[PDB]
Amino acid sequence: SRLETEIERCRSECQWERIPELVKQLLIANDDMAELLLGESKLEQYLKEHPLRQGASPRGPKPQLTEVRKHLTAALDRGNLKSEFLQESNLIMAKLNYVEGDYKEALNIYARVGLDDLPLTAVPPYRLRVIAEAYATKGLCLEKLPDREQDVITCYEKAGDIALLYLQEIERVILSELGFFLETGLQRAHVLYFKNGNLTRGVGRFRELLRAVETRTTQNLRMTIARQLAEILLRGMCEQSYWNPLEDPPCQSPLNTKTYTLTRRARVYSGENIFCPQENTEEALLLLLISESMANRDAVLSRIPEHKSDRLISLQSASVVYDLLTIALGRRGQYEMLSECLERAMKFAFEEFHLWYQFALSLMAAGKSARAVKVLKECIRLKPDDATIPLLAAKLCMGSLHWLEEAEKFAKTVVDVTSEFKAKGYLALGLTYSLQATDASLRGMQEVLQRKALLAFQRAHSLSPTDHQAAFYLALQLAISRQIPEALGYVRQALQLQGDDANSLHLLALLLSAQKHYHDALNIIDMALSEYPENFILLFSKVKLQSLCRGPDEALLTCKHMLQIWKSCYNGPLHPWMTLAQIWLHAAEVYIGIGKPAEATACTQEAANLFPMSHNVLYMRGQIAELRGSMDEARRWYEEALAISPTHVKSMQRLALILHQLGRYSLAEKILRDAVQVNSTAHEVWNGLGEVLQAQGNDAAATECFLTALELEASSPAVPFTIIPRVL
Amino acid sequence: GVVEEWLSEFKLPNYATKSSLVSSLYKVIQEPQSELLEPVCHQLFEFYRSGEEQLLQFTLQFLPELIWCYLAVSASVHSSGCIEALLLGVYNLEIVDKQGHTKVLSFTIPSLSKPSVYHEPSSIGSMALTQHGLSKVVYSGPHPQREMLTAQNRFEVLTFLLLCYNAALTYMPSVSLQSLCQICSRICVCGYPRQHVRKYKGISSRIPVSSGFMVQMLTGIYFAFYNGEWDLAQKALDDIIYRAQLELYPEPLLVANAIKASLP
Repeated sequence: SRLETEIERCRSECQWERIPELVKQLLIANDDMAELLLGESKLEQYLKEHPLRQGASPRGPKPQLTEVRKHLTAALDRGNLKSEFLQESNLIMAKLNYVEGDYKEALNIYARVGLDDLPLTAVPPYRLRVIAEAYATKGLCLEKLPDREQDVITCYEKAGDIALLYLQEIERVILSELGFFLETGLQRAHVLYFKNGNLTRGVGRFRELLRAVETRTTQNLRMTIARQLAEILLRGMCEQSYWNPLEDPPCQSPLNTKTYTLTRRARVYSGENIFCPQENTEEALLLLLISESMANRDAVLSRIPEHKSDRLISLQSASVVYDLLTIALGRRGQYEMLSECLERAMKFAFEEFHLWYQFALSLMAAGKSARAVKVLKECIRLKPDDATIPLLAAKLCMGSLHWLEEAEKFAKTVVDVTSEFKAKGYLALGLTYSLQATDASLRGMQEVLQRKALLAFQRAHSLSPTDHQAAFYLALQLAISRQIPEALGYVRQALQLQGDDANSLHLLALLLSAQKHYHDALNIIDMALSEYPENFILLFSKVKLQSLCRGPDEALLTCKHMLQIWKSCYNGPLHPWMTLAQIWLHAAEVYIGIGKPAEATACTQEAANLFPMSHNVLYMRGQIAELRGSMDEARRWYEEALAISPTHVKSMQRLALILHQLGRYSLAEKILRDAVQVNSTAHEVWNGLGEVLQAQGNDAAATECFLTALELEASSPAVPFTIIPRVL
Repeated sequence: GVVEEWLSEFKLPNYATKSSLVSSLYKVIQEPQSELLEPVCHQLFEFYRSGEEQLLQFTLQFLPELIWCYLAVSASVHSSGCIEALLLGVYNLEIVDKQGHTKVLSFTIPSLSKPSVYHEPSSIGSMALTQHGLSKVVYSGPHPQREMLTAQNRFEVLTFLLLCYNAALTYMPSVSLQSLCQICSRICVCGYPRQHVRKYKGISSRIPVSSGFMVQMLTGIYFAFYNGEWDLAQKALDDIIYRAQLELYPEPLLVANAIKASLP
């Protein structure tokens, strides 16, 4: 009675070290319990010594199995026990038949005993363990001989549900270690299902093994099954071939019918606060976030004092996981979360290159640029064999970060390392030199860097015959070099490559506005806007060309048209504010082109609302102050702008022209010299300085300045050529 | 032409079924140098017109042919310029024609701080207790329509007509991955020194396909690996890696490289 409650407390906990002491105690009554307890203690003791291996030979004769034969044939011989203990003795007898290599009589036993009539509610755990291993062993006996698929369904699906019932069971008891047959019944079912093409029941068994509550010994199984199920969610299934885990599979699917329904299953998740993923990508995301947590639980983190082969599998598995995360958040375009996930993945890689590099691309696709450059530095440290790394670092350093010195260094590290990549090496080195040429102070240094970028662009143009960027940015650096027909030739090479480009057609039209082909360039803008309507910069080109050969009416039409397009595409981000201000100021330039100061005052006031201290707005305000006959006010605003950007050119032009009017020839001399130092390629600087020289009498250099301005005017576009972006 | 007899004989769900039109497509409409493919494509629009998923899901299987020939010849020899508006009409009927509203795709992110169908956050320690839980994000929407296909949104339209194949993976046949992944294998390195190694014949022009098109074509290649098409998808994804490396698109090299480190 109570002795059965203490020994039952030892057997429900599966404690196999006190049982010979319990039968050493258990007393007077003649029983057959000692043979079953000692024999099961020697079979389980043999499993604690020598577990069973997959793909094993028919064993026998073994003296330990002869002992177990004595225990089982003794307990079955005398019969001083209950009937179910003799049933389980027949199950261990047929298990001995399976190990030794008996085929027909084993199936005779498993057809005779019967486990499905044995209940599942209020069952002691050791009964679930022996009987569950009898489900797995029973299916194995069904399979080691040549609907058998339905028998796999029976013994393996019942083995799975009742095995989960045993694991949740034993966690339920211990709160109040994995075996071979658990792996056989759990894995063999779905593995055979995908051997059969039974996709539907494969996913069904996956969701059955997953909707069960987590057992501490199934965490490996749950992680691996979340991995495999995530695989099949991403590589075989779509949203139309998807069904919720709370729902039913279809019957006529490219990827079977249920027979029975058990009396008891494991604890399945449900309720009101649960989340049910309504498409395959959400469910993969859940599976792999779980697999990410469990991936840190299973991590060794390369401790590696003397621990390597038990580490690399922990790394490779996580690699599969995060690769799947990359596909998941990738096809959905959620790259900031991807960067957070791989940033959680970065606890692994010490020298492991792939994690750093995927992490870098992850930071790069999500707009993070500075950290991306750091990570690319570390990726240079890891693998110097790749030019893509310093090439991307050069891309981000010449982009929004604007790190031209760094971009030079990374580009140098590209040049130190086929021609399709090194051509990009001199291309990034050339764009770097050009951006440095724009942002330099002296004339001589600017010309040095211009010749450097011109040389590098010639190099990248030679190294690649099929690059629209070598030809195009070569034509652009030559356009800044003012050599027009040559740049036109390279533009003919660019459109010769691709005739459907925005910047290529844009440079064609700007160069045709430099050679004063007005309706030709305007037609190039007509085509380029007929195919690229919402492009802003081509529309600005339409504004200027209409100011050339159309007049102010159609120009205002284009300006309000661009108001329609800005109000169309937007309501946000920063640069649309500047684009709108460009529209207001271009329209204001039209009203100035007529000579109407009030309308331009309104336009530049609406621009002024956007950016009040913008130097272009102050410059337009100064032009209006020129229109209203206030040279002092215009002088004031033109000094307003030259404290915003002292390197702005036109404000020095018209400011020092006011100084040429007001007789202060000294300041006009100085400021015009400094305007030469900033940008000597703007002609009106040389007009103003030449007229100060005419206000001084030095007519030799005066006519040299006027010839300067004339030739520069011969090399002048409508819009300055820096408007076409220098971006890789 | 046998298919000419088919069009002569055709012009209510029982009219769906057919493998004779695919074989007679192999022996009649293998050549694209015939301008009678246009109205029958509109007939394929008729199979697209109704809500029947059958006619769609096995008569939609020949449009990448006209994408490569019609669109490689058109968007670069004569060309008509009409089926861009047919595919654009399919785009409109995908973004709008479900009930009458535009389609706003948006999932919600899971969380380890949330009870869910697979786990519990309560009994676990203070790791996953505290992040924006139970919140929604938008990944495709909202997206207006387009009248006639131009070069600003030719690959946005192509991009979401490819997103139509991002929802109908399992229902595809193998031939769809064959032609779809061979043609999508050659579109990416078409104007580069990599097609010299591939020796894929056709026009030697660089096609300005965009980053999203490459991501949502990498999902398609990634479905093509696991239907026997191993080497073609492998070399194709390698070409995507090369194009992403020269073009410096981060995320396609991110994803595709994550594929390269995810194959046995």
